[PDB]
Amino acid sequence: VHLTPEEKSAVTALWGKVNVDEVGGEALGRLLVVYPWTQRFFESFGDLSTPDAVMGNPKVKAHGKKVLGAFSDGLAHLDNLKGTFATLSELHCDKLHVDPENFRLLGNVLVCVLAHHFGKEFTPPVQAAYQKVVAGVANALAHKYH
Amino acid sequence: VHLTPEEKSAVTALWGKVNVDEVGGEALGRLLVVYPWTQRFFESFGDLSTPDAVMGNPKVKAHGKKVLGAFSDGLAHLDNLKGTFATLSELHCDKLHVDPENFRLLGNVLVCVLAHHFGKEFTPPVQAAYQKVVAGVANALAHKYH
Amino acid sequence: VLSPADKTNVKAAWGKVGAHAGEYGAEALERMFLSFPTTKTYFPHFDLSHGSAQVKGHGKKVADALTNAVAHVDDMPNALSALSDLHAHKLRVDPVNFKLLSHCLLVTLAAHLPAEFTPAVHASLDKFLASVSTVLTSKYR
Amino acid sequence: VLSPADKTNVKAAWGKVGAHAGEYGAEALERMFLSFPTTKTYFPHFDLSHGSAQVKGHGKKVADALTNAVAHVDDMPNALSALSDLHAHKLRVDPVNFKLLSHCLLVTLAAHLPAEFTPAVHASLDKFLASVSTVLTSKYR
Ligand code: HEM
Ligand code: HEM
Ligand code: HEM
Ligand code: HEM
Repeated sequence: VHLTPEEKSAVTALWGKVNVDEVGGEALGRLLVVYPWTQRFFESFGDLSTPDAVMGNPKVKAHGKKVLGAFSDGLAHLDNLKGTFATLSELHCDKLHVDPENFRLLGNVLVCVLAHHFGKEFTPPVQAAYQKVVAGVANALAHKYH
Repeated sequence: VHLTPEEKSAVTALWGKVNVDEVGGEALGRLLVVYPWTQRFFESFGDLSTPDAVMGNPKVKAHGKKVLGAFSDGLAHLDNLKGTFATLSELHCDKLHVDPENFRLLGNVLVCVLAHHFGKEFTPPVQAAYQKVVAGVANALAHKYH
Repeated sequence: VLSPADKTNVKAAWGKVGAHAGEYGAEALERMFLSFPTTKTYFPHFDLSHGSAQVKGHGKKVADALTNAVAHVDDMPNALSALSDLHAHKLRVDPVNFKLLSHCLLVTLAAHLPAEFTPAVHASLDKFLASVSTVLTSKYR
Repeated sequence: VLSPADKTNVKAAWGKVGAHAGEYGAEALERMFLSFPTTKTYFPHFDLSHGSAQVKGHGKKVADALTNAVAHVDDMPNALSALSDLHAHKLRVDPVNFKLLSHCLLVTLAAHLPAEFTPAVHASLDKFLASVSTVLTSKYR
């Protein structure tokens, strides 16, 4: 993290308009649809075979809410982006063995979902800051492959 | 890094048989040949157009020696793998703008070159430790994209 | 691969992108240059600035080549050939950059087309671009 | 793409790998399972242990499918089809794993064939495997 004072603000002033409950699951839904190998990990979940049945999965919307949760814990605790996630990193790496590049895919689709919802106010320099937050959050979860 | 006592030894007991002067350049040579976009960065160098003219480039063998050098600085200073490379990271990231995944390619071909030279004594668990060192060295150079 | 129906989501999503394709291809350069600064290496002769006529002029080119992939999609290899020799022989673009531009491009379809941009179409557009990049890197392989 | 002469380095390098192909395909599984443990997820029904008859039996399969790519190389799509539905529909292997197995496979050609394994052939073999993986992931795209 660095987040120049003028990046920090564009990021902070987006999130407060974010309907976490219904964005977290637009993202986790899009993840299983665009990158289907991720479905392997969610077979505890139900019917994931056609894109409608995912975006309308009460589970997929439930779990996603936990996920915008930990982006919230990151988006404003950026000082140790590493330390807020230690346990989750322990959960994703040496428990579920999710390869680190999925961590980038998820943050990337999150950005597509941030763009999809906010349209023109997701201006390029306001994107450029989110690619920094996301890349950081993704370097943090992956800290236990070392 | 972790390097369990029994990994640490297989790694340390390979390197001392390593002819640094002529391995560093087998690797940097193989890099420009198998992954040619890297050539963009070495146009200060000379003829790189056919694979023979690279493996016999006095420059390509010279520069590679600096590179097995910084693996040597890593292979036995593993405690801060981050700190031995700060300046080099500053050199590769925000000076030459080399994308971080080339850092993995280079360590990967280094392993192909370690295997090529030592044959059967490059047993799988003795490889498995080098993929840890290399991945670490590659996480370290890239520390300034954050 | 690029199924009968992915071929349909792309011919449609680009269908309503129409008139704007050139503004969009340039918005997505601006996004790539901003977010992933390691790509600026290749355009030292551009003003990588917001108003820049060069990036705005190049948006037209990237958008022209995307169109000539949307139409001829059942045969990308032949159509995109000279761009798959320019990027791969002449320029030597690191193929990881193609992933990034594909991503900014999607963040641009998203930010301008919310109703089209259904999850299935996000998949199709991604599958489309993943094929454009595969074509663009095929001298490499 | 897979030029007239890359097609020649692979038909030759595999040529002298002959009798051993099955031992080698199994050595490279062992290497992948060891070095990149995140791949063990897919073989919970294997003894991912060194002597394991399953990994040794599977080495034969991976090596059989590589051969049936070396021969028919001018047409990977058609030949590898049912493995490009097994891995991509049935199994859902993360395509980043294909890069890793390709790498262990090269560390195995290297460790057993030093004189063949000239820098040009390292390139060819890599280009070959990059096409096998591209075929193996093509339902995905
Ligand atoms: C920014 C990236 C990610 C964040 C912040 C995140 C966050 C979380 C959180 C908060 C949980 C639940 C924590 C708890 O139960 O208390 C979780 C669980 C899980 N995540 Fe992620 N995740 C991320 C990426 C991924 C990716 C890429 C995958 C790959 C498919 C994944 C797969 C899973 C699975 C399978 C679980 C199941 C939890 C369980 O054991 O019940 N996650 N994640
Ligand atoms: C393990 C990974 C790597 C290590 C340890 C390494 C090490 C080095 C060292 C020691 C130097 C010279 C330091 C000095 O001049 O005092 C250097 C220079 C350089 N490296 Fe790397 N390198 C690595 C990966 C890469 C990669 C992947 C590229 C991409 C092509 C690259 C491109 C360069 C270039 C172009 C220079 C020129 C130095 C100059 O400005 O004169 N390096 N590297
Ligand atoms: C969707 C993928 C892409 C498409 C369709 C595309 C298309 C094009 C086209 C049509 C041209 C000019 C054609 C001509 O003048 O004959 C071009 C030029 C160029 N492209 Fe791309 N491109 C893509 C991705 C990239 C990426 C990722 C880079 C990253 C460096 C890149 C770097 C360049 C450069 C440096 C030029 C030349 C600029 C100049 O010297 O005028 N392209 N591209
Ligand atoms: C060079 C690339 C690869 C080739 C040529 C290859 C080939 C094969 C073949 C021929 C089979 C069995 C065919 C049959 O029984 O009909 C198979 C099965 C399988 N492959 Fe691969 N494979 C490759 C890479 C991978 C990778 C990277 C993974 C990573 C998870 C993987 C996971 C599997 C699994 C899980 C099975 C089934 C094992 C079982 O249930 O018996 N393969 N592969």
